[PDB]
Amino acid sequence: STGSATTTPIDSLDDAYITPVQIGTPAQTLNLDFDTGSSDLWVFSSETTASEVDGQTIYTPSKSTTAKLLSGATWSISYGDGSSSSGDVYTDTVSVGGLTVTGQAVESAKKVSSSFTEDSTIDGLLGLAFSTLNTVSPTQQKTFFDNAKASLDSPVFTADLGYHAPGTYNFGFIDTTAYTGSITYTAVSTKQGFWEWTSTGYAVGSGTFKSTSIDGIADTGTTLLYLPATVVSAYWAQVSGAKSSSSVGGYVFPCSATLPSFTFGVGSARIVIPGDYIDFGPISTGSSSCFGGIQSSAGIGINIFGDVALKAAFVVFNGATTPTLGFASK
Repeated sequence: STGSATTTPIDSLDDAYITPVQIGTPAQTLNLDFDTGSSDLWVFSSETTASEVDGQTIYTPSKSTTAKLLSGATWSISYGDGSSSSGDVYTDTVSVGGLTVTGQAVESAKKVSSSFTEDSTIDGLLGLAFSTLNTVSPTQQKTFFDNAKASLDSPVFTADLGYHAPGTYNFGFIDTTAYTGSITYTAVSTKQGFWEWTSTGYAVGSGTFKSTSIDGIADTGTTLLYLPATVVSAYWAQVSGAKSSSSVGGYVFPCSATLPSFTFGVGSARIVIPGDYIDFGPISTGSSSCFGGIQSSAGIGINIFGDVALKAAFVVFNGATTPTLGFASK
C-alpha cells in the first residue's frame, strides 16, 4: 500500500504545516501537524476542556463506530517550545492520503497548553519519530508509520515541504519526479528516538564550505533551523546590522537586508537554503526588525534541522531495519 497527502502552511510565514487526516467511521477529518520530532498522535476532542478549544475541529469518539477506549491508558507530552497536552486514549481507524491503519492509538486531549488553544489551524499532532518516544502509559503505543510499515510497498515516508506553498507527505514510495539529481543517504541514530544524523558541514552565502560534523535531528515539527552558536554567529555576521537580542529571543536583522543563502552538507552532497527562507518577518506588526530563521541551539541541547532546512530538500525517512535519511535538491 501507499499514501499521499498534501501538506499546507498554516500561515504566511510557514510557521507549521497541516495535513488532513481521516479518523473514525464515518470519517472525521482533522488537520494535523506531522511531527518527525515526536511520537504521539493526539487530537483536540470532545473531551478537551472547553475553555481550551478556540476554533479547532474536534474528534468525537462517541460518533465513531470503530472507536474503542483503550482502558486505563493515559498520555502526557511536553514539547521543546514549552507547550504541552495530555489526556486519555482511543483506538480507531486512521487514514492519511488513502493509506489506512486500523487500531491506531488516537490520543484524546483533555488539556492543552495556551499555544495550542491559540492556534486555531492545528487540530492535533501526528508523530513520526520512533515509537520509543511515545508517551502512552502503561502500555506504550506505536506511531501511524510504525503501524503502517509492514503493509507499505517500501518502509519509507517522504517530506516535501513547500516554501510559502503546499507540499506533500508520501508513505510507502519515493516519487522520483519530486526531486532533481540524486538522493544522498546518510546514517541515522535512533538512540534518542529521533531521526538523528550528522551533517558534514556548512557554507554561508557564496563562502567556502566548512567541513565539520554537526549532529542534529530532522524535525518537521520545528519551524526554524537551530545550529551551534559558532555556525549561527558566522551566518549572521554576513548580514549588516544583525544581532542577537535577548529581549526578542534570538537573532534579528534589519528588514531592509538581503539575506545570504545557507548550505548544509549531507555526505558529499550540499543542500542550499535560499536567503528568503531565512526571513521570518517583522518581530511585531510594523517593526523594521525582522526575525531570523537560523538560531542558536545552545541551551536546547540538540541541533534541529527544522522546516527552514527541510523545505529546501526532498527528504526520505527510511524506516528499514537499519534506518537512514535521504536528501535531494528539488
